[PDB]
Amino acid sequence: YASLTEIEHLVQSVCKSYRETCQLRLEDLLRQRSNIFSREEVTGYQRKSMWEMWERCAHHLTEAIQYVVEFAKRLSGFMELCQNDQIVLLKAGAMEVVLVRMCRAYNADNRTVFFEGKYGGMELFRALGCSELISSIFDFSHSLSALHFSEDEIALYTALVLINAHRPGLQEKRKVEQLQYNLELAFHHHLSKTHRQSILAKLPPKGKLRSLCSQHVERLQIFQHLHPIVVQAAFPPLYKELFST
Amino acid sequence: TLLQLLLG
Ligand SMILES: CC(C)CCC[C@@H](C)[C@H]1CC[C@H]2[C@@H]3CC=C4C[C@@H](OS(=O)(=O)O)CC[C@]4(C)[C@H]3CC[C@]12C
Repeated sequence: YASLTEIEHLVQSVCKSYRETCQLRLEDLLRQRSNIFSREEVTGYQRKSMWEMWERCAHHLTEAIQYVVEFAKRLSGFMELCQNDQIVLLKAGAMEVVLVRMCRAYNADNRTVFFEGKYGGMELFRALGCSELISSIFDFSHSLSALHFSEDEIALYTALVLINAHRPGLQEKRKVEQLQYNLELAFHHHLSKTHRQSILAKLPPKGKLRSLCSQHVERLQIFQHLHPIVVQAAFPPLYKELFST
Repeated sequence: TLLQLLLG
């Protein structure tokens, strides 16, 4: 039964954890908006071998995930859960957090994402050979940009994305339910203070984030089967642990 | 596992 002071402390603790574990400054991301990949640079990315592009993307994705792990470690209550349940929440939720965090690096006006120094459209990622997944991800980020999240809101939202009591294989499900509820309290508390509770009904259905993650695992299966050596030799071992079957 | 290692 967390008091109003406990809830207010949980809000500040969540927003601090988030500020400290972002790979990119929001000030830089908006500064680089005019910096967009040229028609020649896009063609270069499109003419990369599949293995090279996958390798690059898997590296950058793993990097972002390392920041998500750090976010989890500083998240109030996460380290209080048992070891097994930390693993489960992170394994299922790491990619989900990154997909949400992506909207900070996403420009709605020209439908571009900040990638390897500049902004580019989903056309950049054609050498991956999974255009349905890429465009799905760009659609998801575009829907989040319509919500006009502030940093504090993303912080509180991504915390709820991570702490999800419905993940299969939780050893102490009830302890997870209690922390999830408190973070919901923290979320609703901050929103109501800012007159922003109207976004709650506009939040993506939880099955959409699972679907994107399922889609990623499947596209890795297609790639790993065609290129098993590349994944074994070059891919970050964390990426293989989290996403490979 | 690697997740275990990163969490201590
Ligand atoms: C084939 C598979 C790898 C598909 C994934 C391809 C794209 C969609 C990935 C690869 C590299 C990824 C970025 C890596 C790194 C970051 C930094 C991160 O910044 S932070 O401030 O939120 O920590 C936001 C997400 C973002 C932009 C990721 C978005 C998503 C991103 C473009």
